[PDB]
Amino acid sequence: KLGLREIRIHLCQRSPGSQGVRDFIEKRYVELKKANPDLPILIRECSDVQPKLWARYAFGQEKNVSLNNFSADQVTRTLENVLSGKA
Amino acid sequence: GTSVKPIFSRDMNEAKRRVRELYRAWYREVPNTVHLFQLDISVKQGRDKVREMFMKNAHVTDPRVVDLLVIKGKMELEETINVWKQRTHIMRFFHETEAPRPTDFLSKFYVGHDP
Amino acid sequence: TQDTQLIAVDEKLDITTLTGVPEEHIKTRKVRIFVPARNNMQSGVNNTKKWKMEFDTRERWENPLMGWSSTADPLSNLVLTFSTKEDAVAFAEKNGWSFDVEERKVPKPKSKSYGANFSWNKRTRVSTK
Amino acid sequence: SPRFRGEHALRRYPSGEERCIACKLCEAVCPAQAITIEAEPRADGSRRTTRYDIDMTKCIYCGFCQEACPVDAIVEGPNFEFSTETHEELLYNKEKLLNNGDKWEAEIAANIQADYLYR
Amino acid sequence: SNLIEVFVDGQSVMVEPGTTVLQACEKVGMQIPRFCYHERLSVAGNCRMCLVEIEKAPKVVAACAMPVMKGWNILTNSEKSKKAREGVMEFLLANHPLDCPICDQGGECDLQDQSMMFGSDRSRFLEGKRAVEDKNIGPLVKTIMTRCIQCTRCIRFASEIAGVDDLGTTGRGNDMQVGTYIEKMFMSELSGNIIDICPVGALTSKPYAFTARPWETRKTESIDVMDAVGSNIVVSTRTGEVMRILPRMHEDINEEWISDKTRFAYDGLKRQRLTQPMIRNEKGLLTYTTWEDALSRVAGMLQSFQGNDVAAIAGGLVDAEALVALKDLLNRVDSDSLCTEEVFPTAGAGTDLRSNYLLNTTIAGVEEADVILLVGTNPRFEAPLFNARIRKSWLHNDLKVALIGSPVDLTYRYDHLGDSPKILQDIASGNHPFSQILKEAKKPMVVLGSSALQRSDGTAILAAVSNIAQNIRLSSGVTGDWKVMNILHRIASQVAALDLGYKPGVEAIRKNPPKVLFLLGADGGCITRQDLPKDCFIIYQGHHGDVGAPMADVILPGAAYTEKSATYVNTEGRAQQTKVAVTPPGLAREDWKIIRALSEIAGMTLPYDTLDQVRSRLEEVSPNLVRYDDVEGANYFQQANELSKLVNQQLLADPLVPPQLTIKDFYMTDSISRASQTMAKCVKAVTEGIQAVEEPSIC
Amino acid sequence: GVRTSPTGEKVTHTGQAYDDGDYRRVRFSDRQKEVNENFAIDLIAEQPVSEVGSRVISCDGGGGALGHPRVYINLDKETKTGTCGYCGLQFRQPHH
Amino acid sequence: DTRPTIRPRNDVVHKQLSAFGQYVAEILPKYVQQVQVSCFNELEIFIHPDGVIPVLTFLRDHTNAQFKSLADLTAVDVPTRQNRFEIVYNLLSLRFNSQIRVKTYTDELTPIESSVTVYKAANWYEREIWDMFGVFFANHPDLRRILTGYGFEGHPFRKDFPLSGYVELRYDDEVKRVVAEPVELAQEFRKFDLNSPWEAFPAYRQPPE
Amino acid sequence: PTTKPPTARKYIWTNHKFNVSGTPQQYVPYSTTRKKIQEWVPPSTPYK
Ligand code: SF4
Ligand code: SF4
Ligand code: SF4
Ligand code: SF4
Ligand code: FES
Ligand SMILES: [K+]
Ligand SMILES: [Zn+2]
Repeated sequence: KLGLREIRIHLCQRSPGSQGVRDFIEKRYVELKKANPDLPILIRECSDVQPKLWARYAFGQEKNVSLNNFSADQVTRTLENVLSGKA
Repeated sequence: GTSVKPIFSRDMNEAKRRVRELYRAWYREVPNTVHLFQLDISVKQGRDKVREMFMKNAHVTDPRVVDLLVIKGKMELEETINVWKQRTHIMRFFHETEAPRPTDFLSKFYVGHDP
Repeated sequence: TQDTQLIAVDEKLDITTLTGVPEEHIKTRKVRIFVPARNNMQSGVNNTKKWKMEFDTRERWENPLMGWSSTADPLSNLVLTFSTKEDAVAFAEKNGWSFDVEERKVPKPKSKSYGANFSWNKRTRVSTK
Repeated sequence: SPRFRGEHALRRYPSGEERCIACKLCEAVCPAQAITIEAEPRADGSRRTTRYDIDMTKCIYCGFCQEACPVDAIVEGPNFEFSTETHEELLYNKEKLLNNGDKWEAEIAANIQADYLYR
Repeated sequence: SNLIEVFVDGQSVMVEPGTTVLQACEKVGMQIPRFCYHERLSVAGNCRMCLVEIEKAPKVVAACAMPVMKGWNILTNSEKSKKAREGVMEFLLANHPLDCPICDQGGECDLQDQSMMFGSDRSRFLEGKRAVEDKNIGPLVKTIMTRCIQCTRCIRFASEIAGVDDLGTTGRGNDMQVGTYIEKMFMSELSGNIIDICPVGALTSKPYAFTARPWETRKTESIDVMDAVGSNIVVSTRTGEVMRILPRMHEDINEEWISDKTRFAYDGLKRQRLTQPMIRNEKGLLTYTTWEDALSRVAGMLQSFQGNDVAAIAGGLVDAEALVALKDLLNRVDSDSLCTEEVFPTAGAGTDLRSNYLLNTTIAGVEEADVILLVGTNPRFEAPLFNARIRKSWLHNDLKVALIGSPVDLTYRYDHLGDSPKILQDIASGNHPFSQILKEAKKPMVVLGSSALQRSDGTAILAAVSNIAQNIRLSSGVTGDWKVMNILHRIASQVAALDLGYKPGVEAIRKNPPKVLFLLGADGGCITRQDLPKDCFIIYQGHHGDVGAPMADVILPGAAYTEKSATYVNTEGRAQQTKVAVTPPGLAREDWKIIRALSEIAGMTLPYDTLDQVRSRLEEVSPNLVRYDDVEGANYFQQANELSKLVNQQLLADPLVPPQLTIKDFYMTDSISRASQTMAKCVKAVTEGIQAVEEPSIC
Repeated sequence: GVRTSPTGEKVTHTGQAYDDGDYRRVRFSDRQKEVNENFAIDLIAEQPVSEVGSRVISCDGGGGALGHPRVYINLDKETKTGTCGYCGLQFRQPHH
Repeated sequence: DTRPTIRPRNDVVHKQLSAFGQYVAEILPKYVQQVQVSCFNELEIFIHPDGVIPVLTFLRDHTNAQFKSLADLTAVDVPTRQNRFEIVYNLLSLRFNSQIRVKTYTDELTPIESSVTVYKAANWYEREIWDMFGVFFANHPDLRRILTGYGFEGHPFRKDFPLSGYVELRYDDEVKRVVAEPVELAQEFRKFDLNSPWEAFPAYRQPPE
Repeated sequence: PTTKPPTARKYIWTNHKFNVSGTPQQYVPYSTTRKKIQEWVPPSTPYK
């Protein structure tokens, strides 16, 4: 089983490479959380880190979609792509 | 900064050259050394132990370093040839008395806090 | 500025194969580069000016006899001193030792005034002297 | 001579209480690190060593311990005939050393009585 | 432009105007000898050793108090200064007692060392020395007052960094004695620090008293885990044993002090320890057994039982490496009930946004704020170093605190706003007068204690304070970088546990009763065998067997915080690491290696196999758990605020009562503290009078 | 004096005595466990408490240079006695 | 005398040594980097490593130097420097009744021209330097270990080599031969950090960086 | 000692012992200090 357990977003605070995800999170993150209140979206940020997405699936599986330099629309389109499959 | 004068070898090619006949000088006398020192071990395990010692020093990629082991091995050959090392010194290469330290993580966790 | 059959030796210094250290004590040891903090009991600072190199501690059991603190790690009392972090951090991997480095803690300058002890308004006025 | 350095011993005051107050000066100055000391608050207050071991096979008999001692507690007695058959019998602890102090006291007291003025 | 220029020993030095001579000398590197002058405390002048000669000036000035001006050549090594130093020390050593062989300060005594460097080599004092009767100030502080030099460092510390005024100087002349006149214990969370500031052996530590010598102990830096402040300490170890925990210097986290629970708690690490695995026999009695048998039994129950019937209530003292190792193990079993004893409100953003659960404004930021608001917390005991920082900011910056919890002693003086939780809503609406104060304050600060969140209405309180921050954030009186909302935690493994993704609180365990519950260092006793379903498998991996040990079957001896190279995150977000001071006793092993070895036996072997590997895995889960000694500033407070607007939880009439109101319950908090013997004397001392704590203390 | 242990072994003044289940006992068989009998903890108690009519005293352990370094004890607290740290001899002001 | 404890200081020797120090410095500016006379009238000459042979030859053969006896040849291992090893020469001039110190520098991997040609006494001193520290010397006749046991690993006097060593010895009865094992001390060497945190000598106060 | 006997004190032995090496009266070295780590005592109660 690969049902969605948690989504981890690692973004840099000021790096232009992680600028796009910052544009996403101020606007669209709240609406995403209202859609999946049970889903633990993790936004553990850092400094000088390549903006990446970790998606923990059931039975201990983790995908490593990397949203480097992705714009806010790109970040959102990656998100619904990951959670499009309920399993 | 990136350039410093060498020991004997100007690059890896001649440094590797000085390794080869050192291995040659180490291959030939192993049966003679075994005969000389009344080695319990046969000739065969003598030859690959020379091979294995030469093998473990393979990651070296610096002409100055390779010269240092080359000259150091030469002294080791010299010490062995003119009966300067006794049986105990020769048997030191064969780690016999000490028990095999296991390599799996589970065994290490069972025996102690060794990382 | 020295013509002594100079050749390009770009690759990093790897003298580890010559120091004679056994294989165990060359990877599984994590050295620490740090400026020792002043002994809080004292107030002098003459022991916090040189970078120190030390090896992580290991098992220390008790003898079946009277019971000293036995050990089996030779790299237990080895402490090295370096005058600059760069020299210290360079000696680690040159000898081939995994390291972690802690930056020097400089006591920040604090403005101190004796007249503040007796302040007309501020609560810094002391009640005893 | 009265200055002779031999088997070690801990002496005690004329009252009976030991002289060692566990300042670890003897352990700190021992050139061969043959001294091991562990101290702990005694039941009555004033506290002494709970472990005072001298490694007589590691000792160099330099006498530095008896100089460092500010209370003349650890001294090197006049005995030099404590040869033993087993290595472990040499490794003295507090009890054996205290026994030596209660055995060679009649001699060590006189030696320091004749030599204290020189020091 | 203001920088005036001075000549320290002739060499030109640029100094800020108002700088004392002593700091100017320190700029070159020369350290003027001193006794009374401690950098943190005020400047007094009783020392008289900081005396130095100013060029073309006939009078020797006191470098501890004289502010320099234009063109001064501070002749540090001038002859007149050297004669002055010898004279002053001659007076100091005139009446000092001959206690060096029996004084604990021996080997690290400033009076001893300064005598070797700046002092004569004999004495010309053929008189009778003075003797002063000893005083008792508690079962923690050795007081041999005959050795005191009246530097008044202890007096200054008590009245400045401690806040309690009980240490003073009585009498005049040579007969003047520093003490407390009427017999009374000097008790505070920072009481033990007077041992450090005292330059002589007049004030030393009773628990460690004359058990070791400074030249023979090996000092190992580490991070304290007793509290959530994460104070840096120097654990001194000799012959594989722990004697002293000395404070380190960080200038941000703990300055130069530690709490008493931080200092006098090593005795707990040597009592009531778990050293061998335990499995219940045919009579259900935990007996000694090998590691393989213990791991085999746990692995079998873990393999057979999967899904959500496996859980893990991680304790408050665990490390980040152990937390992630258990997280990975139970994730491979599909268990997502990784719980922690501390209950943080999961409603709204919860653990998602890092800014929700943090001291965003950092500890050092307290000295910059002007108005603080503590909500339902007692920082004097929940985080003693944080309270000291508040007092330090209170003293100098004239910062005005304000409390909404119960009226408790906080050293400084606050203005109680009532203990009713409804006060929070009034401030949000602006009806309460303090709401206006928060608008005018340039850098307002709001701190909510994690103990308040332990209540049933924790979500409502969090929503209330977040509305408080929003109300004053909309007003432009606050700067952009100023982070108002702040959460002060109590247990150590809470920021790290919540950062990793552990579900805050324990509600998932009772709402979905598991049968393979993993008690990882859990000792708060939040979950018992009754709430768990019948025939529950309990695995305890602690170091002390206090509460979580008896209610288990497969006890696994773990490693203490002084026996592992862990990664603890303080309540401000800084992720610091400890170092192995001494190996765990007996057969007890490191926590993360235990879980990794258990996973290998169970079949689902974890990827990481070394400390670097698990730390790298820690980086993958949260990159800020590797950035040691670096506060990774969070953001998106508005997004957390908007989510808290969703759902509606109402307040209650129960007043905000902190769990610790007085000193007596500050001592007995955690497993190490509970198992400690020296700590039991302290709680015994504060409960009854002085007569119950005294020993023949002489050396 | 010396107290015997329940297992039948003399207990040293430090309180050391091997447990019944302790394996490190075979050494003592066919030998003798060295222990001193003059327990300094006890012998110091028999010393009479000296009474002097002065606020402070000077104790050197007797013998001058042969004793411990000279210390000065403050016999002011009439509740209890003042004991020299080095040697343990007590002193007391007679009703001050 | 007003200094019954302070060791008397000679200025005439200081002037003579200083004058000779300038003399040698001008003679061979190709290698002499810096020269200093210590407070207790001892002269040290800091040469470049390539000048090991020419400088020694000049001091040995010049009519105004005649330093014709190598007292000892040792090195000081200072890890904090780029060239950790620091080879030191000590020469004595019988004709002029004076001693000189000639010191070079060398990293781990660099060969030094053996002074066996100039001073045949250096021959055995060279082997000790290589054995204790690891400094290889080119053109040495019989460069080999001199003090350490046969088949010894590492160089003991290096500051990064533990005092107790890596291997101890024991007679193993199973093989009926003395064998080597990893070291296991009955009592570990109790290291003593006994450096006072208070400045000792203001004269050598290194300026801050 | 007949002309000048040494000063007499209580702790001084009244019977000299020769070298007791070899005979079953030797000195066997042993630890003079107590234990350091107190093992947690399991509860004998049958729990549950
Ligand atoms: S005489 Fe022996 S015990 Fe005393 S200091 Fe010297 S080596 Fe140590
Ligand atoms: S020097 Fe004397 S008083 Fe100090 S510890 Fe040693 S025996 Fe005891
Ligand atoms: S405080 Fe202790 S060490 Fe310092 S001078 Fe006084 S007795 Fe000596
Ligand atoms: S007790 Fe210590 S800190 Fe207090 S005045 Fe005396 S010397 Fe200073
Ligand atoms: S330092 Fe200024 S008087 Fe003590
Ligand atoms: K002190
Ligand atoms: Zn006395």
